Amino acid sequence: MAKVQVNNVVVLDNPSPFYNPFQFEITFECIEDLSEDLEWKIIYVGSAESEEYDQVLDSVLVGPVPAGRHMFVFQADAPNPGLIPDADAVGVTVVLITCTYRGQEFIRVGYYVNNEYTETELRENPPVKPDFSKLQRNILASNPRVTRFHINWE
Amino acid sequence: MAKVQVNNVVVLDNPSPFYNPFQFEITFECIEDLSEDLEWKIIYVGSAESEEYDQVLDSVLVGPVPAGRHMFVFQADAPNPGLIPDADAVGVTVVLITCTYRGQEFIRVGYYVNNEYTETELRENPPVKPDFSKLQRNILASNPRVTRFHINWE
Amino acid sequence: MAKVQVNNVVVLDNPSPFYNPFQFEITFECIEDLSEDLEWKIIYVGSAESEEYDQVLDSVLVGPVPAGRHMFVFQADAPNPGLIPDADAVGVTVVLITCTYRGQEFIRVGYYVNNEYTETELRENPPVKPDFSKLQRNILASNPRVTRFHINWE
Amino acid sequence: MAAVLESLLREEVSVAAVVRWIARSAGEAAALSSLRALRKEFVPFLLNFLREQSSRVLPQTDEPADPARVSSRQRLELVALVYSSCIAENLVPNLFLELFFVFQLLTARRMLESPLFQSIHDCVFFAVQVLECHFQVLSNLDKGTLKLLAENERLLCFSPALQGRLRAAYEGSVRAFHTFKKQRDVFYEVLREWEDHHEEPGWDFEKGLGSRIRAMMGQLSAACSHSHFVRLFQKQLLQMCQSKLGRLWRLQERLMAPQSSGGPCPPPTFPGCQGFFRDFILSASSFQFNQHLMDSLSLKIQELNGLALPQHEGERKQFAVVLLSLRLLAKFLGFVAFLPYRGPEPPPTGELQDSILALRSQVPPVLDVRTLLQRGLQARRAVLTVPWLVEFLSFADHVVPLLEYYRDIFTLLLRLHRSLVLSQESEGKMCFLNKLLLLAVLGWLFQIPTVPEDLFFLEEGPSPEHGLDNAPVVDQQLLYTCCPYIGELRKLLASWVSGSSGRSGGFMRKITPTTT
Amino acid sequence: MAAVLESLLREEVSVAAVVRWIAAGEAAALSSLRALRKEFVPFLLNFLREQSSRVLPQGPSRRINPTPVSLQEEREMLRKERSKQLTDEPADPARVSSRQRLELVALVYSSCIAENLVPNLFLELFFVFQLLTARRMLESPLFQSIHDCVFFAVQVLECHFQVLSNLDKGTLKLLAENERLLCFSPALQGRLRAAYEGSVRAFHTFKKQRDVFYEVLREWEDHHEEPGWDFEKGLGSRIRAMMGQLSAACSHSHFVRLFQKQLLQMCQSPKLGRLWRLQERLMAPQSSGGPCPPPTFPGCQGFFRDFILSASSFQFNQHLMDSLSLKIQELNGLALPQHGERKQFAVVLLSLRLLAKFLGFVAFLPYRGPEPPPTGELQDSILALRSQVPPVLDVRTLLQRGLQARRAVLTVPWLVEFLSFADHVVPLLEYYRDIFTLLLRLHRSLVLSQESEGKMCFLNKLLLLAVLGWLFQIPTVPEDLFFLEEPEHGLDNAPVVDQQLLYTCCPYIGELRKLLASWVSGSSGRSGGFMRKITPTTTT
Repeated sequence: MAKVQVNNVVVLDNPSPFYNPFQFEITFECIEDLSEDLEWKIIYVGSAESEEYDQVLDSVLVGPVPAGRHMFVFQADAPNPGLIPDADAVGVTVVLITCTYRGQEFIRVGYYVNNEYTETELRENPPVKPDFSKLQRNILASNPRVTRFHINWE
Repeated sequence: MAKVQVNNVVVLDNPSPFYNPFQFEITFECIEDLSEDLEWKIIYVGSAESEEYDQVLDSVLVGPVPAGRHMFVFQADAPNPGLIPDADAVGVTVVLITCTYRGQEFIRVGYYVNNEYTETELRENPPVKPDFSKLQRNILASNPRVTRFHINWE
Repeated sequence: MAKVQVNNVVVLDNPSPFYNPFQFEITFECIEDLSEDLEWKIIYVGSAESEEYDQVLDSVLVGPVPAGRHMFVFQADAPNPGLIPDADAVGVTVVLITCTYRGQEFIRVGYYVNNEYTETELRENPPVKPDFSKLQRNILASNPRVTRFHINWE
Repeated sequence: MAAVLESLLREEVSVAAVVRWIARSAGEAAALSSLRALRKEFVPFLLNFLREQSSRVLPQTDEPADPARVSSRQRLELVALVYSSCIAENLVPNLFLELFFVFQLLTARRMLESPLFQSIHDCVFFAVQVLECHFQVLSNLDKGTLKLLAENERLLCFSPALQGRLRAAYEGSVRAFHTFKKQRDVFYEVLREWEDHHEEPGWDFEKGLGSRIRAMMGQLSAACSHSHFVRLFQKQLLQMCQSKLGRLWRLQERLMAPQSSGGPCPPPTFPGCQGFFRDFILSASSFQFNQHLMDSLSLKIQELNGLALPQHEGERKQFAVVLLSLRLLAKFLGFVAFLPYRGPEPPPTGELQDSILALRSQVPPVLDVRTLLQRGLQARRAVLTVPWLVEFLSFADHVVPLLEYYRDIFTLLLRLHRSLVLSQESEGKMCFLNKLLLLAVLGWLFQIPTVPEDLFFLEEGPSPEHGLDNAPVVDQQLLYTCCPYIGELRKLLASWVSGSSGRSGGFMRKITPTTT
Repeated sequence: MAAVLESLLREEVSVAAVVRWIAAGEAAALSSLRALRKEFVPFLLNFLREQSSRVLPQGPSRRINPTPVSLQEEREMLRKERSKQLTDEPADPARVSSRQRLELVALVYSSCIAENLVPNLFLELFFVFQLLTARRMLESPLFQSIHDCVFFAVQVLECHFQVLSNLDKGTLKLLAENERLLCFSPALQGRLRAAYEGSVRAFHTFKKQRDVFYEVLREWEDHHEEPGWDFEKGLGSRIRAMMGQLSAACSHSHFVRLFQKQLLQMCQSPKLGRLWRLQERLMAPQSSGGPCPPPTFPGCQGFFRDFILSASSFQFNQHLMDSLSLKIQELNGLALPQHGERKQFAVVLLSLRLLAKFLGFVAFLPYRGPEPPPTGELQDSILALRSQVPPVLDVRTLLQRGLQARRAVLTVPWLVEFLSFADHVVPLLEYYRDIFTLLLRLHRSLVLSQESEGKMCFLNKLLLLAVLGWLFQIPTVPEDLFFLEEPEHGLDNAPVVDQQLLYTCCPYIGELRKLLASWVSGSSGRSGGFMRKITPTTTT
């Protein structure tokens, strides 16, 4: 029986242009006090082909947690457009948010990312190479995929 | 009557060290739709001896606002320690949040910020030069100050 | 599970002389309506050496039994002194109460009975011929005895 | 219906000839062989015919019996001889159930070529005639039955020799954690509460103890210390369930009598103190607890069956204790093990049956009974092992007889039954009491509705040391304790004279109850 | 323990001699260390992992969009209040500290790996790939630099072509594209390049019970992916009531039949080309559980585990336990024809593994305790109390019959997985020891370098070795078992095993690709050092 569970996650700043940093709001419930600091990660899958184009955004630690429920807001920087292959630079992809405790991952949440040209002529026929000044990022918050793992806590 | 009403301002990530960015969760009101962008700024007071030490941290622009109870999270960077006077770096100072519409402001909000050393041996006899590497920032969110104006809304 | 449960049995007119008739008030509850009429029986134990000295005082057949709790009063005649041997005439005896459904006993109720002379001299020096005209019978209502069995009610 | 009965009644063949023909495997044999198709059907046809005839007589101004008023003599004598010779060669499964039927015939009161038993005198004469051939079995009953049977006047009227013989026979007479302690304290508290309040009217076990027990089990499962709890449970059950001042106990024994109308062959039921644990186990509903209990009980049963009892020829009392403990443990193990499959529906014949047999036959049984029975029987010691084995099978469901594994055990038991001769002592080299106990316990097994009734009839044919067999270890007290239904013959005898004077009977006097 | 290592280091004996000894003066010299033969392999392994610990890891005009659901006046008050308060280095061969000792150690390691003395092959390969994947910071300690580590890893990895040529496209692509191996062995990288371009009667109430059961499942698969969902809290009431009704109606057989049929039907299997590959990322296993993850129920198999854990009735478990045993017994003896293309083998194997998993999980549930028996004198009592009850399935006889008539590939997988969910005391019993020693004997004989002995396909040997190497690292099984313990042509010959089946049987194999992708994703020293800390906000 897991102790810490997420109760609601709400995405902020959507839709928005490509260069805006990511915003999230996470609340979670706790049964009994935790001994060590928590850890969170955000992973952006640059290319749908394989995992060689993964860009890590940021990783933070959460202070000591007493019993009860808490809320906080997570912020991370924009991804580097230079490392993304030009084939995957338009279409759909996946953004991963994961949590680790005592060096063990125990819950993963992911979203579908919609990257499309705002100008309809570029959406009907896009340019030969990207223009990141005209792209817009959309996150499908209506269908969040989650998966939880059983780990050791004591 | 004021078309835009500030309901509540919530202070996040407190207490925190100096370099932690400002995180204010604010909910505002709109009686009717607004046809132009709302500009928000965060102003840090530098010194009580003179007004030349005040700094501007960040500003944001808010998209079209229909009538409702919309909310967004304001994020601002930490003040630069290079311009704050030494006699004012150690002590307690004020931060200000204002709103502007069409180049004229209608509300001013001010919070009180305490820059207090954490460790007691440094608290008793602080050194001559303020040490931002270990100092702490505390925000007294329980006692805010409010001021309201009449503005040419039409 | 048993469809019929006996709630409480209350002793009437205690003590009383030997010739006084036996009296009982029977409280029982039935969960569902039965298909046959219930029958009751009482047996007096003349002696502990053999079952040949039992008297069948009376037997009654209750009318149709719907669901719910039911109460009724039992009336029966006194035992005949002639059939009782003198050795067990004065001492301790037991009276039994049994109820049968489909001719199957499922609850047996027992009560201790102590017969003793009222007069002091008769108590100290009883005569050779046990005089039943001066004997008082008492019922120890403090210690009822009940025993149940598993039967095929359907 | 068979043609043999009227043929023998009309003086064709000897009774001994038909008894040898039925028991084994010049023109008399050829005449008998012409009716070979009815050989198997003779015994139940005769038993049903005799039962149906008594319906006129049996209770479904008094006239004393008279030996000179019989309707006929020859037919009754032949029928009685046939009946006696059927018991003498063991053609019937349960001798004491047949003794109850003749005793019932002995106390008739009121109301083929020709129907028999047209008068009370004929029935009484029949009952007297058949009883005369079984002096040996009656002579080893209890003292009270000898009292009652030696004073009746019917035997004196019809046979003074029998009365004299019975009268003369009278003179023969005698690591764990901390929470386990809290759980055991709660368990002892619950035991004390039941010991005190279980007798008062209105008590319901489930409503009064259906909450604390489940919580105790849940916390025990969380702590994972079932072994100690099971050991304590078994020790407590074994210690407690087994066991002028001569008047109080005798009188109180009336108030703990078994069901009156259930005799002579009643279904099994836990009496007295043993009934407490049944509801505990039923309301526990725990998977781990049941598994640990089965393991512990199986190990305990197997360990005790191999005791090497010393013998001498002083006295020894350990035999009764070990036998009773084995019986109790086997009964509880059998009750627990076959709990899931106790379904109230027999399996209809057809292709659908084979699927059930295939599905239920690939799992081994919880205790290897067959090898234990085979190994024990080879080295005498049958009296020590048969009773608890009989108790174990008594709780099985309907499928078990249809299975292949247990048919060998049933065939072995049937082969053993036919060897249990009572008269033929010169070759048995066995004591009478052991024979009487084994015959009574085997004869009770075939009466349960679960076992098919026809298994006893439809069988073509069933076919060395100094051990515990020869010693007269069984006592009359032990025989009566392990065979509680034997004493109902005395209860029937007692009712003969009790309901004589106060014969009211009718006028049922209906009474209507009241309700709020 | 280190005497043999010192002797081999200072050129006293030959590697082949000690290899043959473990598996005329040289024999006499080696016989002087007779008592230390059994401890050589674990000591060498531990010494290797210890020396690796020096290098391997320890263990303003912004715009927003809304989301629907003079400064002189303040100076006086502020004054009053204040008064009141008052770069990565390249690798090349030339900076190596030594060559002879490193070459000897690498050769010994490779010889030990090739002859199958180590417990697990893939664990050692993952350790070689870790030693190949580091970048920063006896007579004498080893590994003063990254060069030394890279040279050692490349020397060992040179002699294992055959295993490296049988994985999927991705790992071969990244291994042939590697930027470091070009400095140490161009021939090996050309070889793996050519390989890459070379690879291509019932009651009426049963209807109500079935309808309720179908309604229950329609609640799970459409709401088990929303955050905050709980199984027992949301469904712990209806299931118990339905199961009690079933027990009252004494109709467990039909419900068990339906349950087994549904479990077998659903749990197998219910631009598209890009969507299918993209979806694989979200369903990935634990990112830190490898290379020996504990048994788990991924995918749709987890629903039944929680269902059983929630029901907890006596009657249901017995019926399920019997039915699964019957289905397993029936399916083992199917006579699969051998000769076009055959596919039924995959279905049979995937069914058998799942059935064995579920039976093993149900059967051992009561005994799965937390602790071993601490002593050797009290333990025999529990051993005696436990060993008497016969097992639910005659597994030893089934294995013995299977191996006697070839059929090796069709029996070992599901049998090996069945023992996975055992409790902690099983290995101490008398019965299962024979099964374990038979498995040891089977594992020893399989050698990848010999093919003339018999006729077994290479992929079959690889699958058998990989499966057998995962059982012995389960925490329940004690580690000392490995070291202290010391005809017809048929199914085992035909090439029935494909790459897809091998990768589906052992998902942990693919973690080698993850370690290669981690190297190239880390194209610079991004955001190293101290990291931001945030204090949580609490509400009441």
